[PDB]
Parts: sequence; C-alpha cells; structure tokens
Amino acid sequence: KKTKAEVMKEVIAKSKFYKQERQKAQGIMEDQIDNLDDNFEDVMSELMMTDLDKEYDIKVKELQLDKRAAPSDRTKTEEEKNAEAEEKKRELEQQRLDRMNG
Amino acid sequence: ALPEKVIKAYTTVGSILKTWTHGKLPKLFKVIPSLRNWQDVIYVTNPEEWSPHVVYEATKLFVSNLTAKESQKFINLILLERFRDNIETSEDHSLNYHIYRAVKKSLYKPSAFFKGFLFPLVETGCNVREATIAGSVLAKVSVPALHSSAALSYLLRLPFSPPTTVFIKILLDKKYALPYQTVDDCVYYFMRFRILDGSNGEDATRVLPVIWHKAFLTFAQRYKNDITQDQRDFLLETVRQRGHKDIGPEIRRELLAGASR
RNA sequence: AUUUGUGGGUGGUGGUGCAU
Repeated sequence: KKTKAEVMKEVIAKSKFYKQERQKAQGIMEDQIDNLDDNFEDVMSELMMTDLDKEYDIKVKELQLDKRAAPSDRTKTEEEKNAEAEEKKRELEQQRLDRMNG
Repeated sequence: ALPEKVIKAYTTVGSILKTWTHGKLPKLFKVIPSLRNWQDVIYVTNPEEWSPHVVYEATKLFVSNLTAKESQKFINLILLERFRDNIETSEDHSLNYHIYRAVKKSLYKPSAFFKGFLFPLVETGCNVREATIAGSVLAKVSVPALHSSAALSYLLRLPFSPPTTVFIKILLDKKYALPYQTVDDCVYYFMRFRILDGSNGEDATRVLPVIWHKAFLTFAQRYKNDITQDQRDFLLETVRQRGHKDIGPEIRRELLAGASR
C-alpha cells in the first residue's frame, strides 16, 4: 500500500508538472502570437540612444607584431623517467614474447 | 515613458522567460534582437528575474545576432548582475551550469568579454570566490590569443587586487603570446610590486598571496625568454626581496637558467 | 577570411574522518 501510494504520488506530481508545463506553453504561445508583434512595433517606434579598451588594443597590436613562447613542460624526476622507460621496455619485451608465443 | 502595450508585452515576455527553463523561445524573444532599442527592451522586460537556462539562451542569442558594442554593454550588465545574484544566492558561492555556459558564450564573444565584462567585474571588485570561478572558466575555455594577452597586459598595468592577481595567474597558466610590450607590462607590474629602497609604496612593501606566488612561478617558468638580461636580474632581485620558501627556489632557478630575448 | 592538415594536454565547480 505504501508503494502504491508512492506510485500515486509520483503520478500526481508528474501530472501537476505537466499541467504547469502546459500552462507555460500556452502563455508562451499567446506571447509569441500577440506580445511579439506588439513589442516589435513598440521597439520600432521607440529609441534607446575607454582607457582599458585602448590598452587592450595596444597589447593586441603588440602581441600580433611580436611573439615569444617557450611553454616547457614540468621536468619529472630522473628516477621516475628511468622507471617509465623501463616500463616501456618491459611492455615491448612482453609484447615481443607474446608475439613469439601466441 | 514606455507605452502600455510595450510594458505589457515586455512584462509577459519576462514572465515567460522566468517560467520557462526548456522548450522553444517565443517570437518576442526571437524578434527582440532584430531591433535597435535592445537596451530599452531589456529594461522594460526586467531580465533580472529570468532563469539560468533562459539567461544562457538569451546570451547565446545575443552573441549570435547582436553587434559588438551593444552586445558588450548588454553582456556586461546582464552577466554581471546575474553572476552577482547567483554568487549571493549560493551560500557557498557556487555557480550554475547554464550561467557557466552563458559566460562561455560571452567569452567566445571577444569584444564583449575583456572590454565589457571582465574589466567591469574587476572594477566592481569581485570577491576571491568569484575570482577563482573566473580563473576556472578562463582555464576551461580559452579565448583568442590577442584578447588573452590584452587582458593579461591590462591586469598587469592595473593595480594589485585579488581578482587582478587571479586573472594574471590564469593568464600565466594559459600561456598565450607574450610580446615585448606584454613582457614589459609584466615587468612593470613586478617592479611596482617590488620594494623601492627612495619613495616606497603599499604595493611595493605589501605581502603577496599564494596565488600571486604561483603566478610569479609560472611566469618565471614560461616567459623567461621574453625577459632580457636586465629584466631577469630585476626578477631575481624581486625574488630575493619578496620571495618565498618553496615556490621561490624554482622561481630563482628559472630566472637564473632562462634564456634572454 | 573564425576554421582547416599535423602534434597535444585529460581526473577533480570532489565525498572525506579528526584536530584547530
């Protein structure tokens, strides 16, 4: 009975959400039908009418003129690099052995 | 004074945008970007009450349709107000995914981000959480290298601040094109941050944060070849004056082993 | 005139005990 009540509550909440969505859709439809043209005519009849920018333009011009990049990656430990190399070599050896066998 | 039909249409469009989170946009929102009085249309529609997905869709439509200066002004106003409202409403100062998508669209708009949005937030003095969110957004999505170097040189020419320092750290992590003038602006920022033993300064003798220390470490690791011999000596003097314990050693090693321009 | 042919990074808008 608790599970059935849960199912019923879920269905009721879904129905409420669907009703709200339908209401919102109807409102949006009425808006796009009338208020769209209204606001369009109103906006057509209406009217609605630098140091950082200068520095940015100067910097952009400078960067376009000259460029010097050297994004070197972080150097790992020598022991870690040796371990990685050994792992790669061991993987290669195991692959070769697997090729020789199967 | 706007007309009664104008006010009713704008209020209905604002209510529809507030009540809608998915689906299709209305013809009012589809024809609002084709007019010239978009600022007055938005002021009558009151976009400070819409939802995050609606704000993201409006920002995407503005970046797709509108022009440079109008898009910059609208993006500045709407994005600053919505980001401040979201950061105030979130008790832990967290951002929304649709707000992050709208910020990504406003950053893809090149003129609307640095001249309109990023400069106004730094001028309004965003907090450390907002500066970290902006740095995360700038590390996730990357704008053009010209606008990136422009924002970096602007934050270097501007005074010391938490948002400006976080922006400089994000720019040093992105590692865009650093020209001779951009490296000179970064060196001028470093010289204004370093102490002057006749006229001293608050930024000259103030304490720097760990974000500024990591920014200086990344700048010494990346743009060492953009600094000359005298600039490398000035960076070493700054690392001797206002250096650190663990991050400062790699910074001094990079400033001593880096090439010269 | 943003995108194309080639290299290329890839786990924390992390849960997290507890002390401060």
